[PDB]
Amino acid sequence: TLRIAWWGGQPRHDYTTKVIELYEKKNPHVHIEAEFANWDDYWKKLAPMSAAGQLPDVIQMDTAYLAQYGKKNQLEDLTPYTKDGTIDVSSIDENMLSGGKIDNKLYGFTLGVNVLSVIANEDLLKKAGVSINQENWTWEDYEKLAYDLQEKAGVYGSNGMHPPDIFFPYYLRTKGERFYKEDGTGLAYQDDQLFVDYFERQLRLVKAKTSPTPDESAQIKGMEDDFIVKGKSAITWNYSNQYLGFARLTDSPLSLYLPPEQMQEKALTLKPSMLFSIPKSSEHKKEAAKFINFFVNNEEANQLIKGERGVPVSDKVADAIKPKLNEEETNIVEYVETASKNISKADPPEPVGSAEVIKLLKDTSDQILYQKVSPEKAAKTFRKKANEILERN
Ligand SMILES: C[C@@H]1O[C@@H](O)[C@H](O[C@H]2OC(C(=O)O)=C[C@H](O)[C@H]2O)[C@H](O)[C@H]1O[C@@H]1O[C@H](CO)[C@H](O)[C@H](O)[C@H]1O
Repeated sequence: TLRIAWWGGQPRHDYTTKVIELYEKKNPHVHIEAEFANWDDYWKKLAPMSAAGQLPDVIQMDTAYLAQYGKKNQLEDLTPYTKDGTIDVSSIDENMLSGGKIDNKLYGFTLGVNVLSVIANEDLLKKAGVSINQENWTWEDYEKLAYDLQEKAGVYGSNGMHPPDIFFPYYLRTKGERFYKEDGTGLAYQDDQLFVDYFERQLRLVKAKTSPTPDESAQIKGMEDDFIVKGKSAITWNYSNQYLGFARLTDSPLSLYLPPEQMQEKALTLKPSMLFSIPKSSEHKKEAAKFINFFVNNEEANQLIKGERGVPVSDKVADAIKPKLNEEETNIVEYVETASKNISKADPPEPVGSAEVIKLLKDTSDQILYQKVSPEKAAKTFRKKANEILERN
């Protein structure tokens, strides 16, 4: 019994089932049991599963949790499988796979590459009479756009920039700063005004009713109820590949735009979108590795995936599936190519303590948006606690 688990929304679950069925057709001795959840529920269910020694054989993994699992003896080093050809890396440049490495070991195999984007509903932009001039626009331009969208189109100008552990670090990079120290022992940025400026802007957007309160965001059941899909927001902040799921769930014309203020500091990164990992507890490690190889290198399988989990890490596969892509699937490839004319290498995997820092920043953001703590005070409390968490590693 080969257990395979991932996070995502309905569009991802639909074709992943077909990829699994295709693997079983080609390998009829294999019976796969699939397990899936949305992002939040996925990590919540995975943690006590790992404590019980019951992780699935193939785990969809994120860089933000790679060290949390890999430095706590949960994950198998995949390097033997790349060395003996079980997972073929001949068409994968090793620089893409390094997003799954912790020090010397390969704890996750990168499945794709993506780039942060501002995704917009073109019909709602037109309703408000507004446009995005993506090459050069500023955070101030974005805030004005969000007010224009609420005042003139009656919709949000932000989906919430959720979660803060993605978009506050993006803001830091637009200002030439960094969230984590390279050694992982504390926060890199030293000027609390950066935190204050970011969360003051979030508070203004919420108070102007152009961005959701935490209680509204918590109501979102699954991807079909996300703001961009229901038309409650004209704007959503997501990775390039996530455009595809949205485009399959709404008829509205959606576009990918470069986020504000990426130009000067090359704030965007070519990020490992997600990974597959194998737990040390697995009784089917070789079969799990063979499934990973199939997922990344099989062209037929990738004609079902169509970049929904990121641009394929195999250049051979990524170019071979381009003729199969339709307009919306091609829009993502075009966006990544455009962003890549001014982009940075991804930062290494997040340090141990990332999982606790993520929740700390979400909790702190909630308190700011409910006006229970000022951004000035929260900057200080966040730094103190984040550094207490990180100094353990
Ligand atoms: C922007 C959010 O970043 C991460 O919290 C997480 O991204 C991971 O998943 C995916 C993916 O599922 O394709 C790509 C990234 O490379 C991963 O690190 C979230 O999934 C991601 O976006 C969330 O998307 C949902 C979509 O319904 C909501 O819009 C939610 O508010 C976003 O946080």
